[PDB]
Amino acid sequence: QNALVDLIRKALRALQGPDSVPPGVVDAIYGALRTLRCPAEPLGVELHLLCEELLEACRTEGSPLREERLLSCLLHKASRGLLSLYGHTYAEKVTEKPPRATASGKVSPDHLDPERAMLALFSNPNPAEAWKVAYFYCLSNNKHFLEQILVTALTLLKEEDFPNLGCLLDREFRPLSCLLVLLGWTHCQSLESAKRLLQTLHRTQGPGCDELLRDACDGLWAHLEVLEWCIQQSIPKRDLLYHLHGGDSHSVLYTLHHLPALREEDVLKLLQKV
Amino acid sequence: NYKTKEGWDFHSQFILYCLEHSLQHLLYVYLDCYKLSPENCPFLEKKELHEAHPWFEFLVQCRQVASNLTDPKLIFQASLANAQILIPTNQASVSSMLLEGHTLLALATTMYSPGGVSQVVQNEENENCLKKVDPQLLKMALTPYPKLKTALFPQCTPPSVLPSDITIYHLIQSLSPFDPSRLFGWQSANT
Repeated sequence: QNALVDLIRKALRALQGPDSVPPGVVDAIYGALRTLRCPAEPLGVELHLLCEELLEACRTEGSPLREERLLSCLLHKASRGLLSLYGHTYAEKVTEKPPRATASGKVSPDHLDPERAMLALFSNPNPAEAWKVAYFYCLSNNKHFLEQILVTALTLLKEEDFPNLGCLLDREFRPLSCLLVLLGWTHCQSLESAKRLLQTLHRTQGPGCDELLRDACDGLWAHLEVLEWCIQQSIPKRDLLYHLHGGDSHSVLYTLHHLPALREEDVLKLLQKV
Repeated sequence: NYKTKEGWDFHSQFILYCLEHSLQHLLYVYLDCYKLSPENCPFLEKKELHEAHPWFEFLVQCRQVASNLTDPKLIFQASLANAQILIPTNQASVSSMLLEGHTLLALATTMYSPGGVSQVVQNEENENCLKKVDPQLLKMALTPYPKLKTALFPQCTPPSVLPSDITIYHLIQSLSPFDPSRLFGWQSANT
């Protein structure tokens, strides 16, 4: 069975290029492979190797092999477990060519983080392919979509990356962009970045988001306008961000005192806004 | 021109044996060969088998939501199936990770699901069992979520004033020698 497996393995591995397949890669390679009981249970690297071969082969075309016709004519006693091994190593091959950026060929996936592949899957135009990738990753890589997605979302939220969040959440996560922004907000230091995060995520999290979240984005923009009014009326970025991150306890009066002949009109307008 | 007395088919048995082979994407290829759908096959929705073969329920929800994942309904069904497959709880959902502390997956599942986040913020009477969670386990287990906790649920404080982090002497001290601490000790507001 191992030698007939290898006969198929030759016929295929040789078909793996552009050479014309002679007679047998269309009937004799198939017969030799059918003679292979490379079975289930703990086996050598050959079983999973040929399993991935047929599967990642089903990820190809042009010559006469795949996991597809393989499954067609390869249902036997010593094969369903090898099929499961093919599932594991096939999740491996599809992650191997991970979400294919044919348009974006400049990005090198030699040492790339999972964020790029995950975002490409989310914003992919193939919910069938996207769902297949997610299910395979869960089954044979132990990764729920939600947990990894939310961890990466908090990670991106701490840094306030507006437009990319608006783009990737537009795949499915428009509802929770404002919530992610709120979770990461206490980890922010620049007013422009905060406004950008609210606009391209929290405002991008529009009607699909919770009313409280978009309301918080609006109140935050209003407070930012009031603070700009005060800053025009009047800078320690340390004290500013200390008040901002601590605004929950830091009273507005606390922050302002922390900041006679000045513009009582400007502060009066800032207060009358409230 | 084939049939039985019992009622199975070599294709009925074919899908059943693919389950006996525990196939999801290969079973999905076979389903496309039959061009399968969210509920077009009444015999593929065995809740006992769906959870028990959590992979099979994941594949069925995959067909349903690859047909339509944008909808909160079909997408919510797919997310619940994914939680059942991943979280091994007999009742595995957003709540399973929530009570355990993993409120991240909880919010991710609750963004577009029955009841809703603001509804949970207000109303907890939604008879849908998937719209509830163990309260204290998740709550104390939501420790790394101060900002999230503040944003999600308004604080049900009484009519008494909340913390006022500026004092009369204090805010006055912004005028340098005009810090009212040097006198007026009988007034606490000038703290």
